[PDB]
Amino acid sequence: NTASIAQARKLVEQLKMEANIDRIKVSKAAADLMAYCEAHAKEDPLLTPVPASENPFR
Amino acid sequence: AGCKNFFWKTFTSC
Amino acid sequence: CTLSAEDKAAVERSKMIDRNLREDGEKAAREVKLLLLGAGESGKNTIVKQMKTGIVETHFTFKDLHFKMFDVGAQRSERKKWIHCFEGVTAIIFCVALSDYDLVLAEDEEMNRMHASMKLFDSICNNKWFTDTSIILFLNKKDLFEEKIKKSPLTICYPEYAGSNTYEEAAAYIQCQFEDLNKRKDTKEIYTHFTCSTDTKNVQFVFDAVTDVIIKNNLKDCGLF
Amino acid sequence: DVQLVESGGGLVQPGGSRKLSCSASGFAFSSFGMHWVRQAPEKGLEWVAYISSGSGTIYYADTVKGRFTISRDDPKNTLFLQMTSLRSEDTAMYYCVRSIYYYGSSPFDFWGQGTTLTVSSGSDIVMTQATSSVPVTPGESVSISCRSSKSLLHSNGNTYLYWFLQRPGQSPQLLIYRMSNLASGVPDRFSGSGSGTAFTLTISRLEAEDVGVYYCMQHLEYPLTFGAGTKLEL
Amino acid sequence: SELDQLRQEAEQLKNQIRDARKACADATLSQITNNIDPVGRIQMRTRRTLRGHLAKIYAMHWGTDSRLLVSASQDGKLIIWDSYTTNKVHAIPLRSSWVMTCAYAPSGNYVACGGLDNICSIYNLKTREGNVRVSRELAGHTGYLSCCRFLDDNQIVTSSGDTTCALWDIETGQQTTTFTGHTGDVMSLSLAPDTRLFVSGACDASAKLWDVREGMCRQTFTGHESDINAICFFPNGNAFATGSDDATCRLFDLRADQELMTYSHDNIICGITSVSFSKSGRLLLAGYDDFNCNVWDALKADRAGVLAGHDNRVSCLGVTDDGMAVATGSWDSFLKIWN
Amino acid sequence: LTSNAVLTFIYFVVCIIGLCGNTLVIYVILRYAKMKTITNIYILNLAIADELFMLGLPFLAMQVALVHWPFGKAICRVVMTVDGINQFTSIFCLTVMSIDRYLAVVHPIKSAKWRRPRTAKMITMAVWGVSLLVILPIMIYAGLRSNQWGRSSCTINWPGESGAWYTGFIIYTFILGFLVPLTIICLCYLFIIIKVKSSGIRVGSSKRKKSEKKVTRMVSIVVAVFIFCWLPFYIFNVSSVSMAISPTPALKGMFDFVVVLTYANSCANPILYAFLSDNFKKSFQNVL
Repeated sequence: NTASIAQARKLVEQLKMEANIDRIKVSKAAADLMAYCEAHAKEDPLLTPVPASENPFR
Repeated sequence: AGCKNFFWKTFTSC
Repeated sequence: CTLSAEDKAAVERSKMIDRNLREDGEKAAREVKLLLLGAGESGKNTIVKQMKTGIVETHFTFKDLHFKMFDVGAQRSERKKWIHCFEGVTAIIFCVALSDYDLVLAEDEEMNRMHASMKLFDSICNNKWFTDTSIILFLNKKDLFEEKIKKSPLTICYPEYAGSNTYEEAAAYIQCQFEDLNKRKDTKEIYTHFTCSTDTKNVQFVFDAVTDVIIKNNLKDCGLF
Repeated sequence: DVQLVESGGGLVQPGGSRKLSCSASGFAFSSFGMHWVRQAPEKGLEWVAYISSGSGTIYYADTVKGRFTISRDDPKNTLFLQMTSLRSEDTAMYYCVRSIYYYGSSPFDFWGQGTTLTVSSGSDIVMTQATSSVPVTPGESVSISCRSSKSLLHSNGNTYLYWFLQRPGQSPQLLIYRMSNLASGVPDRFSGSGSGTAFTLTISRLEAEDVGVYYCMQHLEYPLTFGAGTKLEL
Repeated sequence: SELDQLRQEAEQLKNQIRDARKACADATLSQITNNIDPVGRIQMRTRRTLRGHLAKIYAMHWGTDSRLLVSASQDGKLIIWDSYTTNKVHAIPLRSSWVMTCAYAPSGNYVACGGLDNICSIYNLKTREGNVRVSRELAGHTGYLSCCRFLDDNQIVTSSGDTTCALWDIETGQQTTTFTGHTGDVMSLSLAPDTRLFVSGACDASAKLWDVREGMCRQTFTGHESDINAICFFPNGNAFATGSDDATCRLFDLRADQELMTYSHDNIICGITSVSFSKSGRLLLAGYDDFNCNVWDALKADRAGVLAGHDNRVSCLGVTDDGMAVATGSWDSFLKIWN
Repeated sequence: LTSNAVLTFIYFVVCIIGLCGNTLVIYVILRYAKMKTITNIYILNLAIADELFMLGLPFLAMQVALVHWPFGKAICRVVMTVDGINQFTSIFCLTVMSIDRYLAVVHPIKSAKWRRPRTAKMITMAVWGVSLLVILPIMIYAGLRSNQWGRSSCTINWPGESGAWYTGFIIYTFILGFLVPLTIICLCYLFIIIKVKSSGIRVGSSKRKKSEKKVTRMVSIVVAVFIFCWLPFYIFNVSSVSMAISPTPALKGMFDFVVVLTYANSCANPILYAFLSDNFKKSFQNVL
């Protein structure tokens, strides 16, 4: 069937478009994740529990 | 007040 | 008591909602839920017409009993992703056509229709969500089977068959081979019917099977059985 | 659309008995609470009675207990006010008010057209609107102040104060329902603010359609009280 | 035969992509995070136990105000809860009782549900007649609808078991964009904070990154060995976590186009139904089939706590937008709020 | 005497085993997985009755040990009253369970409307109330009774010299606590058996032998246990009312064992209603 050729062309086009993507090193991504987690550590009520006065759930 | 000997779940006497 | 007027009114509204939820719960708990299956299109439409997109539901009442039936046909997706939604059904209705032991699915030129039905039955009856769910087995088109058995033997579908090429023995052999696939004999029962009867007898069989299943469930819950 | 047509009024001799009917058409009558508010010709809003959804909770004002009975007919979508031992102080125009109650609800959001009744021959929260008439030119901001004799800031954080507008020869409508929240269908020009026992309603960019009498109401605890009313002129 | 030529070209491009991914990994996340303080032990206590459902609860969604809930059960009813007071705001009856997803509009005006009925139903919460109606019934899917999320009051995105994700326009009731490329049933959706991208999770053990206004797949993420059941972005929009049936959670990076960390334990042999990050992105909450939830360390890959208390399978999770509470729904017809 | 040593031990071990069985049963039902079915409510009420009855048991073990009763009069009235209130509610709860099983089996359609948790709670409150009401003569006329040697007996001090009071009370309790409940139980279980057989034949199901055999064994065990535990007490009491018996140590041990039988049936009750039920065993295995 001729539909297989169209499907293969679609797949190779998608793979070609996904192959040319700018990539940053994993160390930079890890540093960014650590920076975000450290910059908002005090604003997380689960990791840092809030006192019983400010807890909406008693 | 009857002089009973064997009644409900107890041995009375006389 | 530490509540505003609007808070008390909201509590009253929530209580009314709770009462309506309960009333719906006891109204829906006395409904028989049946799950109708079948390979391809064997007798599903015929039986639905007899007792008349995605999921299709049909409602009917028989002797002060509301029957809730579900057709999962045309749900061409992965079965193990939504089969647990029907974990609490009362019984499963299975339809098998007797006039397909000489047929081919036309998608696989070698596979038999009867063997495909047997494989699907094995998959459903031994599913882990249906450990204690009874199966009502419907065997359709017995007249077609009777008028086709004299020209084609059953040995083509079951090469190990060594009986007389007559209607009754072959039907009994097919029923026994379907009932022997049950690997949970200690916890479920299979009810079998030959349903090529134009009269209103199949719904009577369904009623009897559901009554028996309800009795067994009540006995197990109480502890007698 | 939503409608509440009242009937049953007229001229009645003292000591008699009448029944007022409030027919509901256009909404779910079972899920809505109902009030009765009367307005004597002295331009004052006075609460009368209240019946909740399911007829579970019934409230009356202190001046109508033992004389007025309130009931509803859910299948017929009708509200009744059975009146007994009528006096000359019951001469008023009675309104049928729709109310719902949940989180984020807007009670007192609809008022009926009302019926006219004529008779021939405390721990309550008190609010006062010190201004009775404020002459004003269109295009300028207007401030209306209503103060309370008890703090409305409940411990849950909500402030239960409401605002109403009554155009000449019409039915009252809702503007602000908890001190800050605009009603549905009103312009953004109306803004409310306040805290404790001081409340202000600001009318920025005033137009000729906003002329009327403004009322402040509490819903902290029954009976629900109103204010004397500030009238904007010109 | 051009079939062999194009297959070889696709395989070669896959090798090039794999080589680019491998040459981009110089240090692991476990090799960078090992020199920070541990998270400690997280003791979360149940504060609320929402009651009223009489069947298995399949999905829930928090409100934007972090106060209201919506829950869907096989009873065929949607209940809106006031979590602070355990009150019931609405009880919405459904035409089809086989609901398997729900969503709450960011503006608090609409509630969506869908399931085996092939139809996504939009419900109007705030009406002048006092009840809850159906605004639009969005038809067009050919398989069970597994997830639905709101972009705004007018746009919704849905995933279905027909290997297709769709973007709808509620006002006209039509499908604006069709997302194709999944070879299996799409199970989970999660929307980006900027509401420009979203990821899908299917039964082919893959996750794809989509563009909402372009209808184009950007990147494909693999590494799982079983069916992906849950997915959720990291709060900043540059990473996400995936749950699967192989008793393992992952962590992927959108910028490095690679897998960051693997969450797995020897005593865990049950599948994962729901995942959710905390507000800070440090805790990864995961709901398992062993009737309890495990709180993970998103940077150290160490278990921090266990949230037990459910008598059956945990189906749906949820963290409030302010990070105060976590809500767990189970097959035992109960919701629990934890702090 | 050796009888006190060999019989107080029997009373105490019966009390201990009844208490342990009932407290384990109530622990398994209480807020573990149960409180979802009507049968669980009934089993819980029966467990309350059996437990209270077993706490009431050991008081008269000292009376049979040493002849007199050193606990005073108020404790005498309390232990009699608790006893009546426990015994009769146990019998009546057995009857109510039999009726519920009948309604659930022979009439699965019509009786399913009336089988609701609210109805179950109302029936349990009503049965506790009727047990409290039926025990009024003991509540009123019980007490102590002294003799020449300076001993007592925690018995019923009936008014008047006429022995018709003993006859009336024994016939009343015999009828209302043996004949009606046993007849109701037997009729319900026989009808259940007939319904099971008829429904099995009607469809043509297999495994008919197993289900009928198991149901018949259940019925036989329950009724036989009830009869064997409850009947000798009534023969001996009726004989004592009718004839005139002379006290002998053999008759002493006979009376003590005949009395202990009643408590034995109360203890055997959890084993037959929860520890052998196929639905309770899954929760028991979850526990252990």
